[PDB]
Amino acid sequence: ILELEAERELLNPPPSPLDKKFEQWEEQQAVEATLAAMKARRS
Amino acid sequence: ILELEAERELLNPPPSPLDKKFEQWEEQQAVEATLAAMKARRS
Amino acid sequence: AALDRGNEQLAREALGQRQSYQSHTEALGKSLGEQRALVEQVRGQLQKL
Amino acid sequence: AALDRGNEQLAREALGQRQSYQSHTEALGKSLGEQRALVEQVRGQLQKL
Amino acid sequence: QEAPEDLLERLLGEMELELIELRRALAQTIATFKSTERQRDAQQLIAQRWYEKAQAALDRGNEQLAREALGQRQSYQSHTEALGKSLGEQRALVEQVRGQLQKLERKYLELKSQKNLYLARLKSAIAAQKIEEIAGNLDNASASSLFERIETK
Amino acid sequence: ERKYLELKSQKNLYLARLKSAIAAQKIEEIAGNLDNASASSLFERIETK
Repeated sequence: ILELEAERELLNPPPSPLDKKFEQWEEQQAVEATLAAMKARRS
Repeated sequence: ILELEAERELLNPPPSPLDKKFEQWEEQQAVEATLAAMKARRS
Repeated sequence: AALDRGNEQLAREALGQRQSYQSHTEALGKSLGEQRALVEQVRGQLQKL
Repeated sequence: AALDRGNEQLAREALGQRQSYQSHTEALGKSLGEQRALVEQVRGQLQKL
Repeated sequence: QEAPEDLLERLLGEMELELIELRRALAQTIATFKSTERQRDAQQLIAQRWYEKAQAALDRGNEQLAREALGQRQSYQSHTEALGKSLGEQRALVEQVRGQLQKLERKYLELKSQKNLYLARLKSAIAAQKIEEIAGNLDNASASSLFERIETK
Repeated sequence: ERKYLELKSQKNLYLARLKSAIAAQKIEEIAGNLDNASASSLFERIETK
């Protein structure tokens, strides 16, 4: 199983820890920015 | 029986505990809001 | 008839029962509204036709 | 419906759920926009043709 | 060699058969997962029946009998702990494998969506060239034989 | 006897993983056929055509 599991890991390289950090970073901005209007729209 | 019961659970995923919380939360609002008029209409 | 004379408890369950029908009511209402544009469109096709 | 009455916490998760759909929405939107120039081009080919 | 356009339909079909195979395989995992849960519950009930018996023993000062009762419960308790840890471990597995599948199905239909779009272009291009070469037969450079040759005749 | 059923319990769990893994690889290699590096022949070759 580990043999096959590793085989794919080669063919589909995992996303770098970098873009993981940025996607998490950027995503938190959209929710806060998007939520910012609502918390001000109907405060 | 458990084999078949689980088979459906895959094909029709259960509603998340999230929407369960919100539907219960929102539903309590309609009954109270709807009942609010009656308790004030014919107090 | 329920909360009159101060029997509010019974009224609570009554409206809760209504809510199940209310949910089914809303879905049909939106479904009914959607179909109207369709039948008007198809008849208009035929009348031009 | 969430952050009304000060229940901001629930709203946070709700928008987070929307973001997954939002990402899929953006990809389709750009894909939809791209295809329009193609169909206009190919029809224009045929009309001249 | 076969036309790769035909392979496009057949290749997706093969992947469809496997998706249901994974589908049935996952259920087998869940079915066993539930069964292990029940066995833990039954044994602790036996231990509880021994504890509820111990909820009858040392009363009135018959402590000796209670001692043996809990000792009996300990054998079930040891088996209970192993299943509990085993049950906890499996939960992350089933969540992981389902998450794999859920991400997986989306990737399928997305590929299927692009399948027809590129087939349309190929039909367009083949439907595009096969005429203009015939229009090329009526070339203005006299390479034509249908049109200029008859005029010279 | 306890040792027997315990072994039998683990039997199916590891068989499930093997079916998962084999059911896991045989698709992504087909997804690999649509690789973005032009190693594909089904998708990029037709476009170049």
